[PDB]
Amino acid sequence: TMSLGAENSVAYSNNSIAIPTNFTISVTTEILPVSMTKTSVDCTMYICGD
Amino acid sequence: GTGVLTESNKKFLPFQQFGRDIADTTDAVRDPQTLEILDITPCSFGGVSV
Ligand SMILES: *[C@@H]1O[C@H](CO)[C@@H](O[C@@H]2O[C@H](CO)[C@@H](O)[C@H](O)[C@H]2NC(C)=O)[C@H](O)[C@H]1NC(C)=O
Ligand SMILES: *[C@@H]1O[C@H](CO)[C@@H](O)[C@H](O)[C@H]1NC(C)=O
Repeated sequence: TMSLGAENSVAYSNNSIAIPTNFTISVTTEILPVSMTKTSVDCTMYICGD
Repeated sequence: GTGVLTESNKKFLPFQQFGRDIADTTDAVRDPQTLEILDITPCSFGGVSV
């Protein structure tokens, strides 16, 4: 059976907060297609020969 | 057919007569009079734009 990820429990209460003391700078990569290859078809030359 | 008959370096087996392409068209022929192998190439053609 497939796994949906690691289980976690946020320690929530009505007077407690969490504040970061340090950070990190991430660089991610996102790849997007823009334009496929242009094609043309000669219909007479395809369907019939000479 | 119609095309250009060029001298070929195809190695036909002695029982073979024709050599076919991917589209099951005749790509190579065996000359019946003298035992030589020829390749068939379609003549020059291309798109025209105005
Ligand atoms: C915040 O985190 C950075 C890591 O991204 C810490 O930088 C490292 O600090 C250690 C301890 O001096 C060094 O050995 C490493 O070479 C540091 N890494 C880099 C990339 O510089 C930084 O010290 C942390 N700051 C606080 C206040 O915790
Ligand atoms: C706040 O949390 C504490 C412990 O979780 C609880 O005893 C208290 O009743 C909560 N306050 C209210 C107003 O419910």
